[PDB]
Amino acid sequence: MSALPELRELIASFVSEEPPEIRRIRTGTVPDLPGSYGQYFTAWDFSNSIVRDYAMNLYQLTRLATDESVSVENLLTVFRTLDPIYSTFLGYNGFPVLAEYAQRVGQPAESRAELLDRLTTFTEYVNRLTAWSHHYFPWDLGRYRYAAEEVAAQVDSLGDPSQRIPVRLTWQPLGVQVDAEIYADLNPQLATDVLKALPFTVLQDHAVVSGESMYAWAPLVSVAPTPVRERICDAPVGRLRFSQATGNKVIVQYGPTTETLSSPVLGKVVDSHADRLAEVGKAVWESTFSSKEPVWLTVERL
Amino acid sequence: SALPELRELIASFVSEEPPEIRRIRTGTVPDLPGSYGQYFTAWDFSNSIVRDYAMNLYQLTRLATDESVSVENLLTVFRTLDPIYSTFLGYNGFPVLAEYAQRVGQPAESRAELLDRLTTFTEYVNRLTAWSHHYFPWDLGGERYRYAAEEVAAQAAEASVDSLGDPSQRIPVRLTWQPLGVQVDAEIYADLNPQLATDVLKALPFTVLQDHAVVSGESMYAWAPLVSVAPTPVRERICDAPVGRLRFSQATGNKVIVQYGPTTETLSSPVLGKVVDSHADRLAEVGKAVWESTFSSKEPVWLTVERL
Ligand SMILES: O=C(O)CC[C@]1(C(=O)O)N[C@H](C(=O)O)Cc2c1[nH]c1ccccc21
Ligand SMILES: O=C(O)CC[C@]1(C(=O)O)N[C@H](C(=O)O)Cc2c1[nH]c1ccccc21
Repeated sequence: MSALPELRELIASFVSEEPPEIRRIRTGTVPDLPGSYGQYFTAWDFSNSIVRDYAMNLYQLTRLATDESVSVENLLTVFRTLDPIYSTFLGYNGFPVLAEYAQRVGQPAESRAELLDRLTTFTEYVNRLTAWSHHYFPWDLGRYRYAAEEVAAQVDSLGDPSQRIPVRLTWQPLGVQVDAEIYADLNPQLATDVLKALPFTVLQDHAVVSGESMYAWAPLVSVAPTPVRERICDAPVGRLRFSQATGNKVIVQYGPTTETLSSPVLGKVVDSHADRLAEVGKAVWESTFSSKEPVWLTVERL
Repeated sequence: SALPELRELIASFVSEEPPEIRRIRTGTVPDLPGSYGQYFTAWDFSNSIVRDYAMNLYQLTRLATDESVSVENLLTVFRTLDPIYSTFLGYNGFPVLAEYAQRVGQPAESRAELLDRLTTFTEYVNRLTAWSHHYFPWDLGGERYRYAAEEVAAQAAEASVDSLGDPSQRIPVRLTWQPLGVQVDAEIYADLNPQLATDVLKALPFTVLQDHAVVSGESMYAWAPLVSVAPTPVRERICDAPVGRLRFSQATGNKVIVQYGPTTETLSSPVLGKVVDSHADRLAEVGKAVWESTFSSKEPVWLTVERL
């Protein structure tokens, strides 16, 4: 079964609908009135920030539940030490249900597998809350721009053809359809958990720091190894990336990116459909920055 | 010390701005992080992640005090949590932080070796977190997003540790704010949270930068030069806290916190002491200048806490 069933009913609802907490924060209707001197953007910066970093903490704690080197109780000690300062603040800043369930994950787990299910459901709960928070934060406010002269100055063969799994990526209301190959031999365990989620329809958002890249919070939590990773900057156009640590997102790189980090490789959009990604990216950039007009991503198998 | 070079950098950065913070707020970070030629999105990530990496670093420092967890187990949780935090900060304006983050997790022989690394790194990140909080642009929301004044009055309308203990054990101190030129005297409650008060008093005297609370309300915190794993048996709800209250939040940056007005936060924080009632009326002026200092002015206000 599932250790926290009420979360699962919420997780499925939140891939479709805006979470109530994301609205009350973006509408400034949080009960305790967070935010100094009659404003709520300072509370908004924290509410968006913590929930992303809290989610990343939860995943690395969930990763250690797979580890038998660290005992079950010592892991609870590590959780009960790290969780309260994150959960108590977020409950004050329009995440009360999230605060309540963090205490249940800390409650003594008879089996390590139970604790793994508590962390797995909760990490998915926070990461969907994080997904909408990345969308509705007012990134358009940043007056602070690079000089035009500064911006102006700036694995597919490896593998087996039989393991290439055909998938389609469809973005609406734009209507752009592209097909892609999922490499199931490079990261076999990772791809198996992403394939199981297909078909999934999730919201599409743009990278605020990474460059010309888009991601979407897919409905899975993968503790699977990542043997084949690729530098984000070294990636080709049409690259399908899956970043488990940043929220189990499905990442598409439709242009040159600045970030130096190494991210796991899921697959690549066919080169003939690579030209279509550039039109979607601009719309996804505007939706995250300015419009807040939802662009939904549908990934399906062929 | 395990990292003596960093202790020179911690002492240097108390007075002066770190080089990493300046290049982020001026948009001179090397790889030009951001999307479509703007460095505010990277700024929002740099400031926030270093804040949450610092809080994670302290709880790892507090994890070393517990002997139920082995060092190999403790190193493993640092080897699992840190990489996603260290590597990005190295990309987003904190390259040296990633250098010492790798050195903290190297196989340690003793608990004191790991605790000294975590204690030094945490304070180094807590000063970097301090300067990122002062210069960050919080005025952007005041122009666009504001609570209504009438709904504020209603939220206050709908809403003793000072009595506890021996008044003889309290230790007087002095907080001096420059360039405002305002002095108040305060008593530190050594009975309630003794090990904490000892750990703070040993740092006296110190002169540090003073900033405001962006979310908590009418409160101002100053990053003091210590990392305290001391027990906190007496804590108080920040919304219930009185005016002139001195608090020390070991988890949110080891800061000296002065409440000079209404605060809405429900979290409980250890009680350091209280400004004497005769000198409480001087706090209203300082916080108004401290608000503008962090909210708008970005003009340094300094705090010198000394023993009397
Ligand atoms: O893989 C890529 O190119 C994107 C990498 C990334 C992601 O969420 O996956 N981008 C996000 C952004 O700045 O917009 C933030 C972010 C990413 N890793 C991170 C690792 C640590 C902290 C933050 C991030
Ligand atoms: O203790 C106080 O007076 C206020 C409490 C607090 C602090 O400890 O600094 N305020 C800061 C703010 O919101 O601006 C940030 C902050 C505090 N707790 C926190 C817990 C989790 C995350 C952030 C914070």
